[PDB]
Amino acid sequence: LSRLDPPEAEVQIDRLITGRLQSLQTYVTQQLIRAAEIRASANLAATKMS
Amino acid sequence: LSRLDPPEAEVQIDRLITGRLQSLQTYVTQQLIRAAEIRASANLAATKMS
Repeated sequence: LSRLDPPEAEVQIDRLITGRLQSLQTYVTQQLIRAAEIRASANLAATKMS
Repeated sequence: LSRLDPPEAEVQIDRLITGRLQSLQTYVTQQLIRAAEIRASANLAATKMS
């Protein structure tokens, strides 16, 4: 942004936005995968407690 | 690579790399989905054995 004019900057900005969107998507997806296998253990724990 | 010069080749190479990355992502994601439903059956099997 400092050493390039906006018509030149936006071409790279599109690329950086694409990459960072993709990496957030991957993180959140795997986070939903993990949540389920922890939930099943919490349910077994509550069963053993009861 | 054989019949095109590198400045021309790289434009297609970017496209092929994008497609193949996407297809590996899809395969590994569904593979983690399957693993969980097999794990639950393995746990029920161990319960029945015990």
